[PDB]
Amino acid sequence: QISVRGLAGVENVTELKKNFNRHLHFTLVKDRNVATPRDYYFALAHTVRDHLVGRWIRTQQHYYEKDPKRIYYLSLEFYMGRTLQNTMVNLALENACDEATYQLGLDMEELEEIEEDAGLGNGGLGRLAACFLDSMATLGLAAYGYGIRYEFGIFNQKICGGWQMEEADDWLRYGNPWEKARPEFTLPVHFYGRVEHTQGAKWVDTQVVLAMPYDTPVPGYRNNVVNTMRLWSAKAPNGGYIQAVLDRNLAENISRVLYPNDNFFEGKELRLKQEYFVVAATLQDIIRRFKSNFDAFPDKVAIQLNDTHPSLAIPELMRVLVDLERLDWDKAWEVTVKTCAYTNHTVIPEALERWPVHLLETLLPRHLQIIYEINQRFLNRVAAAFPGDVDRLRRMSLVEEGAVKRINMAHLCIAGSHAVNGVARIHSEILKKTIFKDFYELEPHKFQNKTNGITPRRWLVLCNPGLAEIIAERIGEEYISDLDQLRKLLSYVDDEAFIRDVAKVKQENKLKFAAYLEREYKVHINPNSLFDVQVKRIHEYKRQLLNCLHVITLYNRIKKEPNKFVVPRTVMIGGKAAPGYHMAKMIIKLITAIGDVVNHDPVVGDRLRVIFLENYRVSLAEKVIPAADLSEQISTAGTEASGTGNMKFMLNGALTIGTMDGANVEMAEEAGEENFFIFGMRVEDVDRLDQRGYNAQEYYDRIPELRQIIEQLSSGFFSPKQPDLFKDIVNMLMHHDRFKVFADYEEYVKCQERVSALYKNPREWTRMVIRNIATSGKFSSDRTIAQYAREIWGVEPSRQRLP
Amino acid sequence: RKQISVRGLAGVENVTELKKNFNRHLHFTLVKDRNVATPRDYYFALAHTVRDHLVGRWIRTQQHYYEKDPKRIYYLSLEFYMGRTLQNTMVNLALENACDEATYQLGLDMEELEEIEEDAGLGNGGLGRLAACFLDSMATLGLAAYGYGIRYEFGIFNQKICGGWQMEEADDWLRYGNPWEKARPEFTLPVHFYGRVEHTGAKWVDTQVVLAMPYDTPVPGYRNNVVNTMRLWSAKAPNDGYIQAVLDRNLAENISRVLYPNDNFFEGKELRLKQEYFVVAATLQDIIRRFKSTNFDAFPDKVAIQLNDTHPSLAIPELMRVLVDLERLDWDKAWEVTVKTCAYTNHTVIPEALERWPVHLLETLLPRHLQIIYEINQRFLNRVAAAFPGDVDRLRRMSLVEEGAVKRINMAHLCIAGSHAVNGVARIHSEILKKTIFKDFYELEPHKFQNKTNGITPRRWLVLCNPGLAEIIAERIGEEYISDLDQLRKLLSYVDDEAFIRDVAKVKQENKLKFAAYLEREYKVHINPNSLFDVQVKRIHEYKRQLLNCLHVITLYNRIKKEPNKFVVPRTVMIGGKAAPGYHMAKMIIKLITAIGDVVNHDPVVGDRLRVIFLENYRVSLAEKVIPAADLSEQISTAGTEASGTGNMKFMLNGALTIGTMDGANVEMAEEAGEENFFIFGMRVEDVDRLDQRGYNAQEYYDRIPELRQIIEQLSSGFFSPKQPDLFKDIVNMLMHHDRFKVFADYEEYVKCQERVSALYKNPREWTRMVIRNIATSGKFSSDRTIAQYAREIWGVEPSRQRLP
Ligand SMILES: NC(=O)CN1C(=O)[C@@H](NC(=O)C2=CC3=C[C@H](Cl)SC3=N2)Cc2ccccc21
Ligand SMILES: NC(=O)CN1C(=O)[C@@H](NC(=O)C2=CC3=C[C@H](Cl)SC3=N2)Cc2ccccc21
Ligand SMILES: *Cc1c(COP(=O)(O)O)cnc(C)c1O
Ligand SMILES: *Cc1c(COP(=O)(O)O)cnc(C)c1O
Repeated sequence: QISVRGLAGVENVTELKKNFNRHLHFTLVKDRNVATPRDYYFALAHTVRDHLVGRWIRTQQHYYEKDPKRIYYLSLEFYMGRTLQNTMVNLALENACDEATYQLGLDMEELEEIEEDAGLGNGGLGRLAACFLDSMATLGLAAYGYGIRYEFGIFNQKICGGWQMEEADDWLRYGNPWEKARPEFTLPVHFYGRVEHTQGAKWVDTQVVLAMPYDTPVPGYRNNVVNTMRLWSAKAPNGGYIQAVLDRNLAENISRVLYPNDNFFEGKELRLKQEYFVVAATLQDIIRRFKSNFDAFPDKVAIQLNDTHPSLAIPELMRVLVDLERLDWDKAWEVTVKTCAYTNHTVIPEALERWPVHLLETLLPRHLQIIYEINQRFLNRVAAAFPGDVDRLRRMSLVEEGAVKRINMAHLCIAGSHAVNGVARIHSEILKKTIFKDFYELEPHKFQNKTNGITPRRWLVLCNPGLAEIIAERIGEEYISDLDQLRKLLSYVDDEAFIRDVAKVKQENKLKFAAYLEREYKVHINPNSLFDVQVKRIHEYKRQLLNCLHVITLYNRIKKEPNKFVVPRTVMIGGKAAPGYHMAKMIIKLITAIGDVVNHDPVVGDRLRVIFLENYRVSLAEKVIPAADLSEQISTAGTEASGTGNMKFMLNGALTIGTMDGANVEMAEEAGEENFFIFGMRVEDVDRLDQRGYNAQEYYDRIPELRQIIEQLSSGFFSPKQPDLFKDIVNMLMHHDRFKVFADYEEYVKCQERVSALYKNPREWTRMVIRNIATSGKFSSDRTIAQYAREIWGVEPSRQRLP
Repeated sequence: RKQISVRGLAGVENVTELKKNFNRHLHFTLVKDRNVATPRDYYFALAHTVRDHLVGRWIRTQQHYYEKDPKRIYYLSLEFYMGRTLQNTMVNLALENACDEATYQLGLDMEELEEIEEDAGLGNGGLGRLAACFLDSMATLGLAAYGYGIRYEFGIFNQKICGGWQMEEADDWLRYGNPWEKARPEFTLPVHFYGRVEHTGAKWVDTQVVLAMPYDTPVPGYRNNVVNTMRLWSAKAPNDGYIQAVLDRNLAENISRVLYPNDNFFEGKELRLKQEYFVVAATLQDIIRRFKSTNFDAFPDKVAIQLNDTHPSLAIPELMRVLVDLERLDWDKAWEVTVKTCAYTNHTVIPEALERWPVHLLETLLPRHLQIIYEINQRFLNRVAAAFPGDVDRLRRMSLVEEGAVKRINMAHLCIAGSHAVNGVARIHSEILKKTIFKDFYELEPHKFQNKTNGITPRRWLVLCNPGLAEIIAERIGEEYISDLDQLRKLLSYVDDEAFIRDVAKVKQENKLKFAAYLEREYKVHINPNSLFDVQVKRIHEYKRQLLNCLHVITLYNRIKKEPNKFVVPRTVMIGGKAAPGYHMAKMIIKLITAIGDVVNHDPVVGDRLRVIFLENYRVSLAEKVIPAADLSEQISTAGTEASGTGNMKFMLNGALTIGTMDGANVEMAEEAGEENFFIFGMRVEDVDRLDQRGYNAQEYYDRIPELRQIIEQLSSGFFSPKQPDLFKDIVNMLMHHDRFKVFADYEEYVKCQERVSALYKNPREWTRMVIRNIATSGKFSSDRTIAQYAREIWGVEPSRQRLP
C-alpha cells in the first residue's frame, strides 16, 4: 500500500466492501457460489463508478453557470485503453479498493486484467486525444471529446506461424459500465440528397442516419472534476418487410468499425460517411448548447480538429450558419474561422486526405458547393496578396486537378482555421518551410507549434507505481499534476539510495513483464538482459527494418566470434500492421523468422533473444514500457511528426536510441545530448541525399556486414522452406527505399555498441537514466494543453479542486 | 383512488425504502436529478427499484432447483409474447400499492410511468401469448421450468394506420436498454451451420459457426417467492477485405434480428430455418450441460422438452445427433431417450400453416440432421409396416418424407414419431386430430394422443388489466381465486345479488370511460361510452372472418338508413389486429374496415348510434386496455378453423358476453357457462364438411338474401370507395367464388344472433346477470389448470403452490 495510491481508511474500506457486495447481488444477480471472475470485475467497476456520479453531475452543472468558453476536441479516434485503474487513481481510491478486495479474498490486479481495452484508435493521434481528455479535466477546462463509438475498435492481432492475423475487436461484448447512453439527445444526420436554391439553399431528399450519443466520464487528477467524452453510435431511423428490417444494418454500419489506416489515405466512401457523421451530430450538439446571436459563438466555442479527419466541420458549420440560421456568408465565415483550429500530425503525402469531387458531389452536395465557394474566396485572397502568381494559386487551391479531381482537406483546414499547429518544434518548422510554405507566407500568424505530450497519470502513476513512489519519497506528490517538478531529481544523481532504488524498480518491472509473457504465451525471456524495445505501428518510415538489420548484425557477429562476451539482450518488437499494407506484414514475418533462427541457435542461447510482442495496444504499453531499458525511436529524419511512445519510455526509465526527428529533438535538448543516444542522418543530410539521388547499392558494395545480411535475406537463410519469401523486402531496400535504411545502418550499429558499453556499467547507466526521467517534465500533456488553451483556445487552465 | 385491497399493503416502512431506492437509482444508475430527469428516466428508476426485489428470490429459487434436483421442464418456443413486465412483477410480489404510494409521495403518477414501457412483442398472436401465460403459470405452480427462445432485436412490427391502410414499422423494443433482462455471457454456446458429414462413427465438420448468447428474464410466480427463467438466445458472430469481413458479421447476427410476422402461414425461408435450429441447438446443449451437473437412461426423468408447434421440431434430430455422434450411445437407446424426453403441441389444422422444408435446403444447411431424419423415417415406417402389413398407402401418408416436384420433410410427422405425447389445444381440436388430420398416427399409437385445453393467466388477464373487477370479486369470495380460479364458481350464488349486479355494471362502465379516455388522449378519436362496446381483436385472417363482422356492420348502417327514426341500441364496433405484411387479402380487409368507418362515422343521420373504428397496433398492452372495456366478444371463426383461441377466454374472464361459432374452445366456454348464457350461431363442424362434400356455392346465398345483395353491390359499385370504385373488387370476387371460409353461409344466422345481442343489451339487469353467469364459470380457462394437466399427464411432475421461504 504505497503512499501515492492513497489511504485505506477503515470506514471507507467497509463501505466499499458493502457496495461491492451490493452490486454483485443486485446488479450482477450473483452470489459467491456462482460468481465468475468477470462478475467480480464488474462488481468493482460499478462500485468505483458510483463515486464518479456526483462529481460528474456537479461538474457539468458548474460549467452551465460559470458559462466558460467550451472546448470541443473533435477526433475520429480516442485510444482510451482501460478505465478502472485510471478512475481509482484520479479519485484517490486505489489503496482503499485494493484493501476492500483483499479482505473479500480477491486480487484487484487480477480483476483489472479482465477489462477490455477501449481501443478506439490506431496509435499516436488517437492516444494523444486520450491523454488530452485526461489533461483537460485535470486543468479544469470545460472540455468535451467528440468521436465515434465504434462497435469494433482496432483489430486484435494474433500471430499465427509468424504472421499477423486480424480478429474483430469485440470490445462491447459483455457490456461497458463506463459509458452512459444518452438516447434523448439522439440527432439526425443527413446523406445524399440534392440542393435547391431560392432566400437560400435547402438540402432536400436526404437519407437519414440517427446519431445516438454515449457519454463516458473523464476524471481529473484529484480535483473532483469529471468532463465528458461523447461518442456517437449510428442508428437506423424508424425482399419486402424482412429485408427492410435487415437493411437497417447498412446505415448502422457507419459506426461499425475503426479504419485501421494509420498514416495512410484509402478513399473509402464509408470512411467519408464516418467523418461527416461525427461532424454533423457534434456540431448540432455544440449549437444546441450555445443557444443554451452568433457574434459571440467563437467566444463560447473552440473546435479543435485532430488532423483533417473531422475537416468537414468547416463547411458543416458554414452550412448550418448560412442555410439554417440564415447568417450572411462573410459573417458566417468570420465565425467559422475564429471557432476552428487544425492539428496536423504527419508530412507523409500518402497520409493526406484528398476526397474525389464526384464522391463528395453524391454524398454531400451542399458541402461540395460551400467548399467551392470557400475556395473561390480564399484564392481571391491569395491573388490579392501575390498578384499574377498563377502556380501559387494552383498549389494552394482546395481543388486538385487531374484524371480524378479531388478536394485537399488539409488546404480546406488551413483556410477555415485561425490556428494551424504541428505537434513538435521541428515538424511545425517543416510545415512553415516546406509542406505549407505558401499558406505560411499568406498568413504567417496562423502557424503554431504545440509539442505533443502524455499524461503522467496513466503513463507513470498507473503503469509504474513503484517508480512513482520512489520519486514521491524524495519530492512529494505535487509533480503528478505539475511534472516540471521532476527536475528536482537532478539533485539526486549522486544519491546512493536513489540510484539503487531507480535500478531496483526497473528490475522489478522487468521481472513483472517476464512473468506476463511466461503466463499468457508460455514465452520465457531472461530478466537479466538489456530489454531493447521497439513498440509502435509497423511502417517503413518507423524502420522496424533498420532494427532487424541490427539484430542480424548482432547474431552474425556472435557467429563470427562465438567466445566473445556480448551484453545479453532481449530485443522485443511490437505493433500492428494495417490490413492492406503488404510490406508491413512482411516486416512482421521477418521479425518472427529472425526470431525463429536466433532463438534456436545453441551458440547464442540467452545472449540474444528476438521476440515479437503480440497485440501491441494501450494496456500492453502499460506493461512493457516500465520494463524497457532501451527505447527504439529510429524513424528517418523528417518522417515522424512527433512520436509519443518516445515520451513514455523517457518517463519510465529507459534510455533512448534515436534520430533527431519529431520530439526526440526536444527530449535530447531537455536531458542533454550527453544523456541521449543520438545517431544518423539529420533532416539536412536526408535532403542532400535526395538532391543527389539515394543509391542503396553503394552501401551494399562497401559495407561487408550489410552485404552478408542482404544475401542471407535473399538466399533463404531466414526462410528455408520458402527461400524467396523476403525478395520484396530485399528489392525494396536495394532499389526502392523511401526511408534510406542503409544510409543509417553504420551509425546505428556503432551507436548500439555504445549503448551496450554503457550497460556494462550499471551505475552510470542508472545515473544517465535519472538525468532522463528528471528532464521529462516538458512532455506532460498538461503543458501541451495549457499551451493550446492559452495560445489557441483563449482559456485559462486551473488545477483548483471543485467543492 | 385507487389503493384497493387486492393490490396489497402500502406499508410505511416499505414505502419509505422504495422511495429511497427510487432516488438512489435515479442518481447512481441513471445519472440524473429532478431538474432534468425525463418521465422515462422515472419509469427506469421505478423499474430498477422493483427489479431489485426479484433478485433474492431468483437466486434462491434457482439454487433450490440445483439442490432438490427436480425434473426440469424446458418449454421450447420460437415465440414468447410477454407484453410489459413492470406491473406483472409488482402484482406478483405484492408491491403495486406500496409503489403507487411511494411514487405518489414523489409527485408521480405510476400508471403514467407504466405506459412508457415497450411491449416485449416476441410473438405473433395466440401461440406466443400462450407460451407467456404458461411461463407465468409454471412459476405460480412451482415447477422447475425454463422457457427457451430467441431474443429478436425486432419483435412483432408496430402497426401504423395511414390513409386507412396498414404500414409496418420496426419494433425497436430494445432502444433504451432492457432492464428486465440479464445477459449471461459465460453461457454463450456455438451453433453450427452448413458443413458436411464425415465418417470415422459419423462427424459433422467444416461448419460455419454462430455464437448463441443467453439473456435471462425473471418469471415471478404469484406470491410464492418463486422466480423462474425465460432464457432467450441472441446471435453473435464468432471472433475468427478486412472491413467487409467485419461488416459481414451482420449476416450471422441477422438470425436473431427479426420475428417472422407469419401468423399460421409457412413461408419456407432459409432464415426462418436458421432461427429454428439456432434456438434448438443452443437450448439442447444447455439442457445437457445442466443434466451432467453421464448415464442418459435417467435423462427423461430429469428433462422434459415441450415443442410449441413444429417450429422447434429439429429438437428431435438434434438430440439424436448429440446422443449418437457426441455421446456415442447406440441408436435404439438414443431414440428411446429422445421420445421419452419430447412432446409436441399442435396449434392448427390449416394445411398452409404446416412446415414442410425442402430436402435440398436441409441437405445444405443441416446435412447431418437430414440423414438422421431419413434414418428416423426408415425405422418409423418399418414399425408402421409391421403393424399394418400390406397398407402401402398408409406408408405414403405417414412418411416423414413428402414426394413431389419439390421433396420435403413434414415436420409434424417428425414431431409425432419422436414424441411420447402429442396434444391438441382444445377438446374439439384434439378430436379432429385423432379422427382425421393425424388419423393414421392415432391408429398406430393411440396412447400418444391427448388434449390440453388452452388457458390464460388470471394475473395479467384479470388482476393486472382489470383490478376493479378483481376487487369486487375479492370482496365477496376473498383472494384465493387468483391462483385457484375455479373458485369463481362461488359468484354464481350472487346472480340475484343486487349490489353485485350493480358493482359489475359499475366496473364495466368505469373500464369503458377509461378506454374512451385512452382513444381521446392518444389518438383524437371520439367514442360514446354509453354504447355497447362490440370488439373483435385478433390477427387479421380470412378464417377469423373480420369480413363477416364487416357485412354485419354494413347491415346495421343500411338498417338505420331505411328507418332513420327507428331506435337502435347504440354501438361502437371495434376491430383490431395485425395483417401479415404480404397477405394481400388481410391488408385489403383492414382497408375495408377503415373505409366502412369513413362512411358510417361521417353520416349525420347515424352519428353516435353507430361508430366503426379500427384499433391501431393491437398487441398485448392494448389487449389489457380494451378487453376489460368490451361488452361483446366477437369470436366468429368458421367451424373447425380455430384450434382453441385464447382472446375468447380473456373476454369471458373480464365481463364480455360472447358471440361466436361452435369452434375451438368456444365449445367448452358455452358448456362451462351453459349455452343459454352464450350467443351461439352458425354452422357446426358437421355443417362445414357436409357443405364441402356437396360443394359450397356462395352465389346460392346471394340470390336469396336481399340485404346481403345490397351490401355486395355497395362494395363492387364503390359506395365504400367512391374515389377508387373497384378498390374492393378482389374481396367481392373471393366472397362470390373463392371463399374457403363460407362467409355468406353464416351471415343470416349471425345478423339474427346479433339482434338477440342488442335485445338483451336493452335489458341491463339481465345483460349483467348473464355476464355474472360467464365470469363465474371462466375458471376452467386458467392456464393454471392447463399447466397442471401438462405436468401430470405429460411431464410427470406434481405442481405445488406452496410458498418458497
Ligand atoms: N442511460 C439510459 O438511458 C438508461 N439506463 C442507464 O443509464 C444504465 N446506466 C448506465 O449505463 C450508466 C450509469 C453510469 C454512471 C457512470 Cl459514472 S457511467 C454510467 N453508465 C442503466 C440502464 C439499464 C437498463 C436500461 C436503461 C439504463
Ligand atoms: N451483462 C453482464 O454480465 C454484466 N452486467 C449486467 O448483467 C447488468 N445487469 C443487468 O443487466 C441485470 C440485473 C438484473 C436483475 C434482474 Cl431481476 S433482471 C437484471 N438485469 C449491469 C451491467 C452494466 C454494465 C456492464 C455489464 C453489466
Ligand atoms: C503511445 C502509443 C503509440 C504511439 O507510439 P509512437 O512510438 O509515437 O508511434 C501507439 N500505440 C500505442 C498503443 C501507444 O500507447
Ligand atoms: C390473446 C391474444 C391473442 C390471441 O387472440 P385470439 O382471438 O385467440 O386469436 C392475439 N394477440 C394478442 C395481443 C392477445 O393478447
